[PDB]
Amino acid sequence: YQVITSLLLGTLIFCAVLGNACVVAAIALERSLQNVANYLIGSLAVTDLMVSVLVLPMAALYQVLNKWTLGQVTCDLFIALDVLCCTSSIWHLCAIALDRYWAITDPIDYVNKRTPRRAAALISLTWLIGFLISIPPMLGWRTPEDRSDPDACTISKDHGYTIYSTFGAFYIPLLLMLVLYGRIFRAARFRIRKKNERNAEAKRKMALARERKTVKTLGIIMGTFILCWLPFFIVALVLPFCESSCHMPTLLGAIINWLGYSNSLLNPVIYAYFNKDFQNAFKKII
Amino acid sequence: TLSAEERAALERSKAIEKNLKEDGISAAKDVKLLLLGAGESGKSTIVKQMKTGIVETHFTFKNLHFRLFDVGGQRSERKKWIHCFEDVTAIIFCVALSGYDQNRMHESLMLFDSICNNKFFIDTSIILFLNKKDLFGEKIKKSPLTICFPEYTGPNTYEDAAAYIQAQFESKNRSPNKEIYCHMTCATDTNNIQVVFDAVTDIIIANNLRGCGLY
Amino acid sequence: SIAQARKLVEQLKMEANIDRIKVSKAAADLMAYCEAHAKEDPLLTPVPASENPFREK
Amino acid sequence: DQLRQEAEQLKNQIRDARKACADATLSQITNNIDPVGRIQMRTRRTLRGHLAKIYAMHWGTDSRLLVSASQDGKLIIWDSYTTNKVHAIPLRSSWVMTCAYAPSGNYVACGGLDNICSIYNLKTREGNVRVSRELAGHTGYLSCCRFLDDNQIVTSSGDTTCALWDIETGQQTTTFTGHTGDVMSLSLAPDTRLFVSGACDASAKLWDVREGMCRQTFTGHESDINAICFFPNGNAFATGSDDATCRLFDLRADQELMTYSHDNIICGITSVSFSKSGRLLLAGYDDFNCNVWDALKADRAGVLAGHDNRVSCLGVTDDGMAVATGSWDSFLKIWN
Ligand SMILES: CC(C)CCC[C@@H](C)[C@H]1CC[C@H]2[C@@H]3CC=C4C[C@@H](O)CC[C@]4(C)[C@H]3CC[C@]12C
Ligand SMILES: CC(C)CCC[C@@H](C)[C@H]1CC[C@H]2[C@@H]3CC=C4C[C@@H](O)CC[C@]4(C)[C@H]3CC[C@]12C
Ligand SMILES: CC(C)CCC[C@@H](C)[C@H]1CC[C@H]2[C@@H]3CC=C4C[C@@H](O)CC[C@]4(C)[C@H]3CC[C@]12C
Ligand SMILES: CN1C[C@@H]2c3cc(Cl)ccc3Oc3ccccc3[C@@H]2C1
Repeated sequence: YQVITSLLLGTLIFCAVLGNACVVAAIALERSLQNVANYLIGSLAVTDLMVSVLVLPMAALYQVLNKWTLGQVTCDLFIALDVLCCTSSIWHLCAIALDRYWAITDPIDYVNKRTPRRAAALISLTWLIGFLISIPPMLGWRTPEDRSDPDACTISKDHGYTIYSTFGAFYIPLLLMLVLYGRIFRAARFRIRKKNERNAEAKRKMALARERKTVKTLGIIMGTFILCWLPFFIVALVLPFCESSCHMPTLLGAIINWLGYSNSLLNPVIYAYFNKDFQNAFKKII
Repeated sequence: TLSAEERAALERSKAIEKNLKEDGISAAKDVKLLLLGAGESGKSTIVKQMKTGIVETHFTFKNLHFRLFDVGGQRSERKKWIHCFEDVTAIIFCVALSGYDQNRMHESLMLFDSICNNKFFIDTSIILFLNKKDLFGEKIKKSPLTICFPEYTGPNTYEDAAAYIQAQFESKNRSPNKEIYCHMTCATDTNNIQVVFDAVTDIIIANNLRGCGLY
Repeated sequence: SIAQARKLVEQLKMEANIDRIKVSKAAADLMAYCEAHAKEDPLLTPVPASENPFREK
Repeated sequence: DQLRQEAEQLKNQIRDARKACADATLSQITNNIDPVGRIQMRTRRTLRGHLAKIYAMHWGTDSRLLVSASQDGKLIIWDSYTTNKVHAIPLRSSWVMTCAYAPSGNYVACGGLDNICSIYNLKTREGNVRVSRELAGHTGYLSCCRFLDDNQIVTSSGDTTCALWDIETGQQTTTFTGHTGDVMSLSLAPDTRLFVSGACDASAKLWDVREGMCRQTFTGHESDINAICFFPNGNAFATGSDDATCRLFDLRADQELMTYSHDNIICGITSVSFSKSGRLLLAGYDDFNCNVWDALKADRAGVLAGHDNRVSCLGVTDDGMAVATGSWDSFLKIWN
């Protein structure tokens, strides 16, 4: 029974630490893949690699052994690393969206004032926002009842912290991406729309195919993010406030938590393994 | 461990490397364009509006620095120096509409086909500038268009005749990710440089859209 | 048209009145050079690592 | 129209004389030679600093320093031993297709789509490399320039002519005419009393520097010739063309000797070069690779893979210690 769970979770963690690593490496080797865009995709892989080697393994222990057998000090470290490293991962997707928006809407900026220093600033802000969510519980905003049981490693259920931490990690990022990617869709459609009759109908057909591509791509990007992390964050806003008469089945809890932790295996695929440039570099290396 | 001389050698190397980088940053912010076409096509007029072998005219328009390379003075095989201009953002092509009667137009049509189909210029967009629109317009009245193109089955009116020559020019393009921007050159106004600007800004946006996967 | 044809004729005349040797002799001389200067070809005959200035000086 | 028929009779006379002087192919005579064997070369250095396609390079006479030119308008003088940059000259025109290194090491030259050859004085009173002389007079892109000595230079351009210049005065003392097409390459004899040129008309010629007349013409290729090089003995040369095949010609025999082609190769040759003893023939190709040939056998003895893009330049040191190859990816590499 626990053997089965161990094997399956072990596969998730293994595939993640492998996938993320390859993406980080390819950029460092091939000088083809060293532009401002690929730097932000690479820094997403680094953040997901840190999730896969620090957060995931200890969470798998807490799942198989169904108790915290590492001690109260290790418990606080896990909660703080979990919040910091997963707040960064969600906000890295907003950095990629913001960089993409500026390129489609301002062509002049793209040529001139788009710097590799822009990349650094965006990356630094993701980690800053991370610390600002994770530091509060560790010093303040913490009830003794939360750490009453040493057999459990649970986050602060303070109604105050619930709103602060749930909104400033998932809900605000969600709205930002929906708006930015919404405007990129508008801009795309505008450009797409704006013997010789054979050529004419080839043009009208290419337009229809490109319209389909701009729907599919946005579907994969926004879709993955929502179906992975949203199931988790609805529960993590309602349940704290509605204490009584809201028993989560133990099973459901585990499924939604690990569906979330599986975005660190799909983020490498959607952003790097799908684009042509990375694929080509991997063929050159191996 | 390094001797005095070896250390000074490394210092010289590092100063050079610093300059080499600074010069590369400030040379990736220029939009490089290739001016092509026949000799007396109206390349001259376009050069003048923008201001032995290759002549470079650089200008700034709306916070965007352009560089336009003219190779009309290079009388040699095109193959052997056409690979050097693989990185150009667009190609500006000048055609003399009124020169068909004097065929000169047939020569221009052939050069156009070649530069559309070169392995180095498969996707490089072309901005076509059909010159001498007024001079064409007055002379078709007398000397017809059927002389240059027997297939022409349409009437000899300015709008219809000019549009025929344009559709015929756009037919040589047989590749996607490559658009042709035709424009009848508007007097001595700043409209001509605006057509280059709008075309360049459109091909920057299209390239970014393709990178994201949305084009 | 006529002047350049005269030029061609005279040039071709010069390039016919030269003294050529049999390929056998010519070929043997090229082979001899390559087997009497063979000891001096670092690329052909790998050089000791101590004497290779582009690895270990 | 009778001069035509006279010239056609002379053509036949020459053809038959060459056939008479042929008796045994080089392949037969050098059958007895034991094979050289696999030659496995491994890159020793990698020089970085060009931010665009490298078009030319030239080793120094001391076998240490090398010049290189690229489309980014930079002429960098390296130090292959330690990969230190000794100079970085900014070109007034970024369109450069040739560069040269003076035998004494006091000068360098370059040219390109601008129909001018520029000479730079490396060692000057203020320690600052400036343009000393610019030589104009060619009507086409300069394709190769070789320093005959410290005071004279030979150039070939796309107007189908080569000229001999006087650097002090700047006026071409002699002009070599006769080529039917663009001149793409040029090589000086070890004595520097003769040189050969390859043109797009698929022919090669032998010129006399002092007299300015074409001694011989060689026509064996089926397309334009991109590179040419003298055999170290000075009595033969090798050519590379878009036909994907190299050939070896002998001056005294006045005809082709061998051919270096493979059915697996379909791309053209960008450059050719020999080794110190003349037993190897290194040729760059458009397949992003460089093949080492057995000059005495016509059998491949190696492959210098390692470049991302087309190999545009190639050279061998005077002492024969190492070979450097540039490419359109802006990376030099010393192999040894
Ligand atoms: C439970 C865990 C351990 C399973 C790990 C296997 C992962 C890597 C597998 C399972 C589902 C797979 C995806 C299924 C759907 C598609 C679309 C298709 O075009 C192939 C690529 C892609 C995007 C696959 C990539 C690899 C993938 C993500
Ligand atoms: C994250 C894992 C578990 C699931 C990944 C796929 C999910 C997110 C699903 C849910 C909604 C789906 C999209 C719904 C509709 C369309 C439009 C269609 O014309 C192309 C496919 C596309 C774009 C689908 C792609 C796959 C999709 C994005
Ligand atoms: C293609 C990839 C992204 C798919 C990822 C699937 C993930 C979310 C799956 C694969 C294995 C699954 C686990 C398998 C078994 C158990 C034990 C059970 O008592 C609680 C749920 C739990 C812990 C599951 C959670 C979800 C899980 C981790
Ligand atoms: C299982 N963990 C919980 C943790 C978390 C919980 C709350 Cl209520 C708010 C913020 C959080 O940080 C983030 C931030 C983004 C994504 C996941 C998490 C992780 C996932």
